[PDB]
Amino acid sequence: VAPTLTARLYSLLFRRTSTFALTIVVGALFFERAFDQGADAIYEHINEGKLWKHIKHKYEN
Amino acid sequence: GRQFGHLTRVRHVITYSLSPFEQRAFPHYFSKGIPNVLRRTRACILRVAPPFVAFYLVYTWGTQEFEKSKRKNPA
Amino acid sequence: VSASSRWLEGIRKWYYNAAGFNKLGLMRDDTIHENDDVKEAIRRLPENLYNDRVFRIKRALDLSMRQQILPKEQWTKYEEDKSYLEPYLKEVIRERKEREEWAKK
Amino acid sequence: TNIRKSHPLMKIVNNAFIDLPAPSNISSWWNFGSLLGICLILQILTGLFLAMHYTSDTTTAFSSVTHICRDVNYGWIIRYMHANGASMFFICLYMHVGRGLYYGSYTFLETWNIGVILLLTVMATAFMGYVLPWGQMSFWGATVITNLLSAIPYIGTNLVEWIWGGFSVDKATLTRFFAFHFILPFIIMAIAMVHLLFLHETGSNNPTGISSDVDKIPFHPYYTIKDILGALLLILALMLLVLFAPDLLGDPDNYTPANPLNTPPHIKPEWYFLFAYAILRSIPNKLGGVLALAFSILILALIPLLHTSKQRSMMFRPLSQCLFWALVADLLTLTWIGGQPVEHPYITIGQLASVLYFLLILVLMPTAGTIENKLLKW
Amino acid sequence: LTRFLGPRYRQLARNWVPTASLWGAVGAVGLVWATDWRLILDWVPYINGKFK
Amino acid sequence: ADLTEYLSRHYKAPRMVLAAAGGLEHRQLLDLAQKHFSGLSGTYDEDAVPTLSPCRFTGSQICHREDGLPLAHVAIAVEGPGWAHPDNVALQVANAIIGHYDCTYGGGAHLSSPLASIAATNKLCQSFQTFNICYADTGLLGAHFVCDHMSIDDMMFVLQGQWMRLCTSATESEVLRGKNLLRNALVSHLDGTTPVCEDIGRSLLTYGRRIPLAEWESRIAEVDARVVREVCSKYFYDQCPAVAGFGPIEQLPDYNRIRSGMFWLRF
Ligand SMILES: CCCCCCCCCCCCCCCCCC(=O)OC[C@H](COP(=O)(O)OCCN)OC(=O)CCCCCCCCCCCCC
Ligand SMILES: CCCCCCCCCCCCCC(=O)OC[C@H](COP(=O)([O-])OCC[N+](C)(C)C)OC(=O)CCCCCCCCCCCCC
Ligand code: HEM
Ligand code: HEM
Ligand SMILES: CO/C=C(/C(=O)OC)c1ccccc1Oc1cc(Oc2ccccc2C#N)ncn1
Ligand SMILES: CCCCCC(=O)OC[C@H](COP(=O)([O-])OCCN)OC(=O)CCCCC
Ligand SMILES: CCCCCC(=O)OC[C@H](COP(=O)([O-])OCCN)OC(=O)CCCCC
Repeated sequence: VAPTLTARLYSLLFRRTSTFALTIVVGALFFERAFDQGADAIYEHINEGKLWKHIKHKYEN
Repeated sequence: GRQFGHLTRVRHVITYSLSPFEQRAFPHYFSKGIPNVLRRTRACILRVAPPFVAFYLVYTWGTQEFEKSKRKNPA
Repeated sequence: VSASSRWLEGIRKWYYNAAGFNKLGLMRDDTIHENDDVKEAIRRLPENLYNDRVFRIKRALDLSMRQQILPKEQWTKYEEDKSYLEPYLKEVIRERKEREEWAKK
Repeated sequence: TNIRKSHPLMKIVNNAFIDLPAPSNISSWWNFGSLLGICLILQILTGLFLAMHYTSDTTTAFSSVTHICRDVNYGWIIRYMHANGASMFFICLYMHVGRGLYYGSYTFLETWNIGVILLLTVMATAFMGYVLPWGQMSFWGATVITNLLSAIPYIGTNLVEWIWGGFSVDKATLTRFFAFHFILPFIIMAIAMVHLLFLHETGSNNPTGISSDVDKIPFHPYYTIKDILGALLLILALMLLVLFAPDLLGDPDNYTPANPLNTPPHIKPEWYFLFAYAILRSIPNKLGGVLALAFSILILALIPLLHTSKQRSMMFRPLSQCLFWALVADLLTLTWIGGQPVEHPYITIGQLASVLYFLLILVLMPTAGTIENKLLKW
Repeated sequence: LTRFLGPRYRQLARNWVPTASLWGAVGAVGLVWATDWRLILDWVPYINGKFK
Repeated sequence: ADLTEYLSRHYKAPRMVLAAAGGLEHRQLLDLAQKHFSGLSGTYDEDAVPTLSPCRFTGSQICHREDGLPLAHVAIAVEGPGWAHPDNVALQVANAIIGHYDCTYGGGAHLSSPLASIAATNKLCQSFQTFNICYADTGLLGAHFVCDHMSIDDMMFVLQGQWMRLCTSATESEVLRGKNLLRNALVSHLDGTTPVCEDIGRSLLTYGRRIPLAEWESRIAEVDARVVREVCSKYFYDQCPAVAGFGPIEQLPDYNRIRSGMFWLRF
């Protein structure tokens, strides 16, 4: 068995502080979209049929 | 201000310390933690509980006496 | 000497165990508040009592950090609480009272 | 040698937040020092961003606030942060003061008395802030409190009419309160720096009240991360009020514009003033109510003079611990009575709780420390 | 001004070029992310959630 | 009985080396070896063979506070590789750059080592020394110093800053100095029959052979600035040290602060 994922994460990304920062700023970019996309999906699901974007199609023209 | 090396005089005291990268940050968190929280509450519950219970009694009585004072009577 | 003085001593041992500094291994004179008289008395302690006071305070501060206490076997027994600082503090106060009585004349 | 230690600027930051020797055993009750600093900064940022849209004139003071919550981008989140941040400010202030009573920190006279001045100026700040939206409670809260100053003998009315700029709370009163509400938080921050100047002369107390010079640790990383964690809990408490219950602590009357003719039925302060509002109404006399109302807070400056115990902290003083929580529950009683009408039996309870407040601080708690000294034979 | 012209000072520049190039990427990616700069972000696969 | 058990267990012919150095032919030594050491059980004692298992290194700190002593002693180190590892040559070159200092040295401010220069100019210590202690598959690599109670922090700061400087930004000229210091140290030490006899005996147990001086020169000449940066980072950068303190050490930095001195945020 090769070394664990956390071990290869350290030597490859976290050892240098510069790459440690590049990992964070790149991880912040994808986390924002993935979290906002998922979080909004939970809010709209809990409030199905009540928000304006659900009743929007009725008043198209 | 005060600086390290000018604080006070200590002699004959040894201190052993482990690096944080070689020990657990949550060692026996529930095993020893929960018994210690029960001990910490039991050792202080008789100091803190009575006055807030005394408030809860005054709060309950005074709110009951308040409503029943304005309600009408056959007089 | 009588049954009533054992009840005054009985409540003093109760308050002692209620004060709870014996649970940290401390003694009564370890807990005293350091004013100028107390600081001088501590300054006059012999080397052995000073070093013992320092480690008990250090050990109690270490316990207070962890919110822990010692086992009951290692608590300070009320009968064994040594007033190691009172004879020094009584003499420091007596000297100050003399300086304060000369200042009146 | 080391740039962090020798540079004229960094050495002050280094000797305050980095290399400061701090006790190894200070508990969560010591986190409220930094949290007060955060609340003060948080109130200044949101306060400034509200001043970019608020106007201090009666014809538009109410609607300019409405203009923020409706039209301004994220104005509603900035306002409720400001209103609830003030309440979090007073939560932290009361924990901060209570920590000092219980653990004996008041023995630092200069640090403590400057704290009393910080409590008064923060109270005066929030009192003037509540006038600015110019709602019903904004007007009538200002009326009942400022009228108390007329009870001062021989200069009462002249002093009240000078603070008003007229004959009642009016246009001139609203504008200057905005100016004073602006200037004071910076005067507060400067006094908070002197508050730290006298503190670092001695270092922090600790839960035991025993000196910790034999066991000190650097403030960084141990208490930098502990204050960051504590600050994170503060944002949780604030945002729970802002995003799920922004109208819980506020009064609905303030959503009605001011009306000098129509009086609301129940004029109640914010929760952080109810204890002192109760003490005011429990005294029948007017001038006596003002003195008791001012003595309710200035009494804190007397605690160092009323310290009888040979021990500093209440940690090893059970008989004083019970009286300490009797002071909290008695203050929780005055808080409760303050938000209730002045009718039977609340009148009698408010008078008993008022006497119990001053009796606990002046008589009972000093007497307990003496009894505790005798039980330990010193 | 001309103290820093020699073999050693060129060796020091060599050793810090990989680091200085990475901090520039941290600053660049941090500037694009902080401002939602659509000129660069539109080319990234997963952050195309714009719907022009 | 404990001692005789220790002797019969360990003083066995396959685990000993008869070394000699000076005016003598190897024949008469080997003859004398057969003449006197033949009567010794060897090559099969019993099923009682000792074997050295690995030894765990632990990042940790031991602090013996004693304010009666006039100067503090501090020893800080990381885990070294062991006897047979080729990295010891490059490590000794890096240690030679940092070097060592004493208050009786004449150079003072003009010394090449930045730690020695700053230590002498600002009077941060009475002495310091680097070391690379070697054991089987492990070792202690670091430095030891002694200083006034108000110089423990400055001394630790300058020391760690030189480990980090060599890990990240070592230069070619100073590395040549470390190679030249090592060449002089190696030849100056093997001067006399007793040093050479020690080098023979110890090497046969550790290396299983005598490494000629010409081979040490080959490994030293292979070292350059890139080797030092790679080799120092392999053992120093972002590693948990073992710290030992003794004396007036109130100003000895906390272990977390010491651990933070093992990396640079700028790198
Ligand atoms: C003037 C303004 C009036 C406004 C009224 C506001 C309404 C009040 C609402 C009540 C909330 C109560 C907060 C929670 C209290 C928890 C207490 C606790 O956990 O137990 C007792 C604790 C014991 O800890 P020791 O340090 O003695 O020993 C520990 C060894 N394991 O001992 C301690 O930790 C106590 C430390 C001090 C806490 C301060 C809380 C009181 C706030 C108001 C004080 C105002 C004074 C003028
Ligand atoms: C104009 C546009 C500009 C945009 C720029 C965007 C940049 C985003 C951040 C990237 C910088 C990372 C720097 C870094 O990573 O170096 C900081 C430090 C390192 O971490 P480390 O000690 O593991 O050492 C690391 C050791 N290694 C490297 C060997 C693993 O990070 C920590 O320690 C501190 C982390 C804790 C976070 C909380 C701090 C906020 C304040 C309080 C918040 C709540 C109340 C206000
Ligand atoms: C804007 C208002 C205030 C701010 C920002 C502030 C901030 C601080 C800070 C950061 C500390 C050190 C850390 C800590 O002890 O938690 C401190 C300590 C202290 N403060 Fe305040 N404070 C304020 C008002 C007050 C008030 C109103 C009092 C009491 C009437 C007070 C009394 C004290 C005391 C006695 C200490 C020392 C505590 C100790 O060492 O244990 N301060 N303050
Ligand atoms: C210790 C600092 C501060 C405290 C405790 C505080 C407190 C308050 C409170 C409780 C209100 C009533 C808000 C409401 O009911 O809607 C208020 C209003 C206001 N404050 Fe502050 N404030 C502080 C600092 C500042 C600063 C520095 C400024 C200006 C730079 C400011 C500007 C305003 C404005 C414009 C209003 C009226 C808008 C509104 O009612 O939301 N505040 N303040
Ligand atoms: C302008 O009125 C503001 C009020 C408020 O609660 O602001 C936060 C308020 C509202 C209704 C009634 C009164 C109000 O003001 C106040 C102000 C107040 O100030 C003090 C607080 C503590 C100790 C003394 C005083 C005084 N005076 N004590 C009680 N109520
Ligand atoms: C220093 C203050 C900078 C203020 C910039 C600003 O507020 O944001 C404007 C754009 C928005 O992204 P875009 O893809 O719409 O682009 C629309 C272009 N107008 O963001 C940028 O392009 C960032 C540019 C940074 C240069 C220093
Ligand atoms: C914009 C980003 C600024 C980065 C500054 C920074 O993170 O400070 C350093 C410390 C951790 O590094 P260290 O103290 O181990 O030093 C390492 C020495 N080699 O981090 C913290 O814990 C400090 C808290 C800062 C609060 C604002």
